[PDB]
Amino acid sequence: ANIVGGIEYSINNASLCSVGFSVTRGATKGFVTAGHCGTVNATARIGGAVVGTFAARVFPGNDRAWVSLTSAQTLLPRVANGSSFVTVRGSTEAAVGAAVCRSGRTTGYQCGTITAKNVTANYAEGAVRGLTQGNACMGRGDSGGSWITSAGQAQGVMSGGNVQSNGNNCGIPASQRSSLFERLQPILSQYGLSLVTG
Ligand SMILES: *[B]([O])([O])[C]([N]C(=O)[C]1[C][C][C]N1C(=O)[C]([C])[N]C(=O)OC([C])([C])[C])[C]([C])[C]
Repeated sequence: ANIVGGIEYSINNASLCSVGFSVTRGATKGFVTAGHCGTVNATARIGGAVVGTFAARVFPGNDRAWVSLTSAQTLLPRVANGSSFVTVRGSTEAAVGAAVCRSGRTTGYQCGTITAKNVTANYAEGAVRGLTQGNACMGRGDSGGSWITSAGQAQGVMSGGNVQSNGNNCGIPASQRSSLFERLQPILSQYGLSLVTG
């Protein structure tokens, strides 16, 4: 499969999440995603085929994971934006007030701005701390997907937020959305990964 930020993948033939970013760990290919999407060794499938397994994750506390892929996967430095693509150029962290977009299998590519950093989400499973908050909308299924600036600086992966009864926060004003992402920097250093760029 071609690995691109934002696309759908399933875990153990049950849950759906979105790919965050293609990365490598020495000769191993992989992608970063949300830790709540799977447990270590869960099987990831893309378009019905097995592409790899969860190699490590932390959730709750943090919300991060990486999936190691088979050699036959093609890693690409890109995030989906409809039929088009945003090129991944690096991981400079943007500041509060910067504009950012996110991509995932449920609401597609949505943009907004970063409104706060170091937020704690109190999930049923336990608190997740240190998340960055943006106001781009999102929905169930977007978890694990990419958060990137138009300039190509990868920011983090979708963790969670205030979904409404219709499964997303797109029907409420940006001023009322809380869409939280796990910062990418700590995930790359915690697992020794390098981002694929173009
Ligand atoms: B994702 O799996 O596609 C999904 N994320 C998701 O449901 C996460 C994982 C644990 C719970 N959670 C939430 O967003 C919870 C539902 N939201 C929540 O607690 O909002 C607060 C504002 C109260 C933190 C998808 C990204 C929505």
